[PDB]
Amino acid sequence: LSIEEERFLDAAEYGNIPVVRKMLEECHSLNVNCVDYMGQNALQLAVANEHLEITELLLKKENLSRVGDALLLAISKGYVRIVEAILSHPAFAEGKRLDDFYAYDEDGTRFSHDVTPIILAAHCQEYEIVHTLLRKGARIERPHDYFCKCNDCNQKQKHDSFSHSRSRINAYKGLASPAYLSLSSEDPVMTALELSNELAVLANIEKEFKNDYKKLSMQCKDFVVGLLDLCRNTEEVEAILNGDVETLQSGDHGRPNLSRLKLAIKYEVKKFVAHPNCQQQLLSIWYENLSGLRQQTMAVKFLVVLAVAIGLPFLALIYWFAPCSKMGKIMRGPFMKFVAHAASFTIFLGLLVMNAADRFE
Amino acid sequence: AIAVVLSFSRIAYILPANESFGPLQISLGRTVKDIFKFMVIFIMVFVAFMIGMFNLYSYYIGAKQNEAFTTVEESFKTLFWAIFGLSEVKSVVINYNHKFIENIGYVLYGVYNVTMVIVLLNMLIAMINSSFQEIEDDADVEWKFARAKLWFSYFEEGRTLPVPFNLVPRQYQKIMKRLIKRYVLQAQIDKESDEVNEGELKEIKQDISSLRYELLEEKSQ
Amino acid sequence: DLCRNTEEVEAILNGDVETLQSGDHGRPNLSRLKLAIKYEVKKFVAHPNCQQQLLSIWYENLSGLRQQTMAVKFLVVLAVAIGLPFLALIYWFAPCSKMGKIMRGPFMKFVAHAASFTIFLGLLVMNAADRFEGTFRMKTSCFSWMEMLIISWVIGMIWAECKEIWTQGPKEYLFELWNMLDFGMLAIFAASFIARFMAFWHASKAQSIIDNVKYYNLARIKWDPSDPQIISEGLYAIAVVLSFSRIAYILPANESFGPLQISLGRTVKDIFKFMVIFIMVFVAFMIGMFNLYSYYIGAKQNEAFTTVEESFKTLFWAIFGLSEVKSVVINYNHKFIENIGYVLYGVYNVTMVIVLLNMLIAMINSSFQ
Amino acid sequence: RQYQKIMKRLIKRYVLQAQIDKESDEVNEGELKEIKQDISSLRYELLEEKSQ
Ligand SMILES: CC(C)CCC[C@@H](C)[C@H]1CC[C@H]2[C@@H]3CC=C4C[C@@H](OC(=O)CCC(=O)O)CC[C@]4(C)[C@H]3CC[C@]12C
Ligand SMILES: CC(C)CCC[C@@H](C)[C@H]1CC[C@H]2[C@@H]3CC=C4C[C@@H](OC(=O)CCC(=O)O)CC[C@]4(C)[C@H]3CC[C@]12C
Ligand SMILES: CC(C)CCC[C@@H](C)[C@H]1CC[C@H]2[C@@H]3CC=C4C[C@@H](OC(=O)CCC(=O)O)CC[C@]4(C)[C@H]3CC[C@]12C
Ligand SMILES: CC(C)CCC[C@@H](C)[C@H]1CC[C@H]2[C@@H]3CC=C4C[C@@H](OC(=O)CCC(=O)O)CC[C@]4(C)[C@H]3CC[C@]12C
Ligand SMILES: CC(C)CCC[C@@H](C)[C@H]1CC[C@H]2[C@@H]3CC=C4C[C@@H](OC(=O)CCC(=O)O)CC[C@]4(C)[C@H]3CC[C@]12C
Ligand SMILES: C[C@@H]1C[C@H](C)CN(C(=O)c2csc(Nc3ccc4c(c3)OCO4)n2)C1
Ligand SMILES: C[C@@H]1C[C@H](C)CN(C(=O)c2csc(Nc3ccc4c(c3)OCO4)n2)C1
Ligand SMILES: [Ca+2]
Ligand SMILES: [Ca+2]
Ligand SMILES: [Ca+2]
Ligand SMILES: [Ca+2]
Ligand SMILES: [Zn+2]
Repeated sequence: LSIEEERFLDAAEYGNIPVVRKMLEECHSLNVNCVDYMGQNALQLAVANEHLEITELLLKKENLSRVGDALLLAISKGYVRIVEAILSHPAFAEGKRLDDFYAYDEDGTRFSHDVTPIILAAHCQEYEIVHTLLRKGARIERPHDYFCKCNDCNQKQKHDSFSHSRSRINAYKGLASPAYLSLSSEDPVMTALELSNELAVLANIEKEFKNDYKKLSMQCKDFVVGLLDLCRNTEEVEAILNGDVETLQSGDHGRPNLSRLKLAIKYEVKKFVAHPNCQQQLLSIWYENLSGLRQQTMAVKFLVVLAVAIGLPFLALIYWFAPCSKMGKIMRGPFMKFVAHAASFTIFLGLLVMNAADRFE
Repeated sequence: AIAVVLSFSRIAYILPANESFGPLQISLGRTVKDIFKFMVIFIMVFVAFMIGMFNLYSYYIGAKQNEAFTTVEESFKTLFWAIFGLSEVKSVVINYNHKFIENIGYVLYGVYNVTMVIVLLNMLIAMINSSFQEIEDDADVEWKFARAKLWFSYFEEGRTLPVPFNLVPRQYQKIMKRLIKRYVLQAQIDKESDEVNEGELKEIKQDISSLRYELLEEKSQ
Repeated sequence: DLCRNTEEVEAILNGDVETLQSGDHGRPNLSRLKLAIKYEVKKFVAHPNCQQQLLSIWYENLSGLRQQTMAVKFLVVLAVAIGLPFLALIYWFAPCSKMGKIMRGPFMKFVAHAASFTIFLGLLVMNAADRFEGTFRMKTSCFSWMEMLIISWVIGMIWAECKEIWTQGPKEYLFELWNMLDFGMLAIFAASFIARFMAFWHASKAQSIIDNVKYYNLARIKWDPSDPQIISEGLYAIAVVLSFSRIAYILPANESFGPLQISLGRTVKDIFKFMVIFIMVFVAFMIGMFNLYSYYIGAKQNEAFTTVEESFKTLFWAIFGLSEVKSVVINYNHKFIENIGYVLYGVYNVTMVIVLLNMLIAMINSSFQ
Repeated sequence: RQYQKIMKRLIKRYVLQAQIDKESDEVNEGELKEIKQDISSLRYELLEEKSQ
């Protein structure tokens, strides 16, 4: 293997900085792009074993191949310092972000050909790298609808029809990553809910990729739930659960504009609503005027239901004559409405029972 | 009578509100889909045996001691009540001398009972247990969501009267920035809360290797 | 799992497309998939990469039919059942056509066979149309048009099986549950038809003669116990039961009830393993009870434990609770044997209903996990 | 030929993925010890060089 080249690769792989530096300075005939038994050159080995000084020394060398693959490998393994060092290479002067540039050998690429550095960083959930790439304008392309009929999508479908679905699912996996959701959009909760809804919709259409799309929607739901979990005071809780209280008008005289909660229920998040932070607000809304009735026992509430069943005609009579009153405002409470409907159903069942009073015995 | 039965069936609407019987009702309800899925095959086997027994005993309308397998309706009724053990064995005996058809009916009825009471019912029990395991895995959260839906059904300002008497007539941007920063920090900590794996440890071994090479080179000079 | 584009997927699933010739006008030479199925890999085929190719092969010309709902496919099956004679007529006259090429698709073949089976089941149901609501041997023995259609269907099924056993070989064709049950059902159907034909032959000879003729004019109340008509009716009933048992062949295709059927079927082996011991204990108690009550043939209130057949029947129906307790009482003064029988019957019930059945339930749960 | 190229590519990819999945295993006592002995040998070498 041209024992000089084998020694150079051996030094590069195991961080022998002085030997690789002396060879880069004094050889003048060493093949820099020579590969080992696995087709990995010095740069790929140095990136793989996380050697920063060797990486910088090789980057200063020109005509160095496998630089895009080196960046991709560094991103996939974290290595934030190495990623930043590679990004300073002239090939990435804000122009190569998001062919044959990312190939790791003569034939093929290390990852899927559609996986750009931003998509790979989102997949691996490297917050520093995702933030860096976003600052450099890297964006995931938000693939088109499943039934899109445009020329580009049609050509992609008729060409391979299997790389197309894989590219679509990779783009969605990048979009649905918590890191990209948190660092990309200005309204991460709303965007996460919308993306979860879209992925849930697409889960039914594609039978083969049903598990993957459901998993991505679950990731979006997990992001929303975790974002809710970190709230500490009622202001943050309202911001997460309700949204922008300035642009959104008040739901009622004292309601917190539950529009986003309705949207979350419609999207079957199932855990952004069941969270205790949402549970306390929902309970507070449930008992608007019955502040002291919350601490009563179950028997007390059963007695209240029976009393409402007894006095339902009186409540109906006083509702029309007095719209606003000490009792009238209480009756408008959601819990009082539920109790009234339940008591009405109890009265109906009692009427059904007593309709056959002539033959009980 | 049927409407009274359905009205009392409607009583389960408000039971999710109670904490004592809400999650229990949700857990029982999540099994009904699997029960229906099994009942499809149950009805298939039922139709099989019903048509077989009806074709066997169609001619002996008067020879039979009872009218169990004379008509399609009677065969359906007899095989349905055989599930609960309310159908006797005398529904196979024939007053005529022919023991061939009587023993064929005995064998078919025994096979039906073995398939239904022993095999199918036990497999239904196993299916219900297997479903109820994963149902219990997430019972609390599902009950919470159901109760939230029940609350949101009443949060609207539209209906106030019951069924009787019904007939008559910026800062937000700051908070989001703060919460996103907090989430980034917490996600990084939770990632740090993962177990070390071979690759991670190797990256450290290569550090020491490069450090050794640098130090030995400096010592040589 | 590592394949990314369709070229790699074909290379892994099919092999060398150059050395291997094309399977058909557009088939990917599924020889390696056949080898993988024969070797019971069970996961190289169930992988989504293989699943997408198999689905694409499944719908060759029905590109738009994949996105239809289950109700739409059921309607398609019903329409194919209605139009099967038209499809058969157009297959011979036009080998290649817009509809003819569609009919050659594997999914269309499966739908056609399923619809044919639905037609056969409907014929079986409607063969007894004379007594759905409720209810001279020459008239009885003659065949009807429905009977002739059923006979033709049975002959077609038998010939199809014969073709399969010829194209697979004795051993290959045999070791298969569907093949084993389809042979039994067809044999019983053929036996019923042969018995009916023998009865018709005797009736035809009696009518040709126009003593030896008085017997064939007797009513059903005075028929011979070994009459071919009775045997034919019993065999026909059992064959109908087996034909409806055959309906589970196409249920694996459905996603709703496929995995459920497979899961239930995987328990049958353990059920049989337990039933062996169940039958052992059953034989134990049956022989004990038969030896106990053999002598009191007339003293007993009923004939429950008088003979081996009666003891077997009583103990079998005791499993489902359909056997009473009066089968132990004896009209004689001897309470020793009566109480011995009471104790033995109680021990049998405790062993079967309580112990063995609950242990069977536990075994089924452990397997189903 | 084309099939040989595809097989070579897929085998290389499988080797890389298998190595990564092996790296995805938990560190165990033996593995960590091999690292401790590195530091030990490095310390001996450095102290010897300091002594000279
Ligand atoms: C009283 C007995 C003899 C007959 C009962 C028949 C009905 C009158 C029962 C059946 C179901 C009962 C209802 C089911 C449960 C509830 C929820 C309960 O509210 C709670 O569970 C407390 C927690 C909360 O309100 O948030 C109020 C009573 C109510 C409507 C019950 C009222 C009485 C009902 C209608
Ligand atoms: C699993 C399947 C596909 C195998 C085929 C099953 C049949 C060939 C078996 C099953 C039940 C058997 C029947 C059950 C018991 C009897 C009782 C027996 O009736 C008599 O005693 C004859 C009348 C007389 O006593 O004179 C006649 C044989 C017969 C019908 C048997 C004939 C053979 C049958 C139909
Ligand atoms: C896969 C298929 C093609 C197998 C077919 C097998 C049949 C050709 C054989 C097997 C069992 C035979 C049957 C066994 C029993 C009878 C009962 C027999 O009727 C009687 O018992 C009358 C006796 C009497 O009158 O005394 C009529 C012939 C038949 C149908 C036999 C006809 C020929 C059968 C159907
Ligand atoms: C209609 C009811 C009242 C009586 C039903 C009796 C038969 C006519 C049923 C019983 C089982 C049914 C079959 C079982 C399931 C299927 C598979 C089904 O195909 C699918 O599951 C869709 C997915 C796919 O085809 O790949 C097509 C209908 C079919 C043959 C069904 C056709 C109608 C069958 C034969
Ligand atoms: C676990 C095994 C190996 C232990 C042995 C069991 C037998 C020795 C036991 C079990 C049931 C017992 C029998 C059950 C009850 C009775 C009823 C009893 O009948 C009478 O009342 C006598 C008649 C009269 O009243 O004058 C006679 C004893 C006897 C047969 C018992 C005798 C002793 C038996 C056979
Ligand atoms: C999944 C569970 C299954 C059970 C039905 C109990 N389940 C309740 O929660 C429940 C409590 S009272 C009631 N009402 C009712 C009355 C008559 C009924 C009926 C329901 O179904 C058929 O006939 N249902 C749900
Ligand atoms: C493992 C499961 C056990 C059950 C039998 C249901 N199983 C089906 O999947 C099924 C649906 S219809 C049908 N046909 C049928 C009819 C009469 C039958 C019989 C089978 O076995 C004995 O008598 N079998 C398989
Ligand atoms: Ca780790
Ligand atoms: Ca390093
Ligand atoms: Ca076959
Ligand atoms: Ca390890
Ligand atoms: Zn497009």
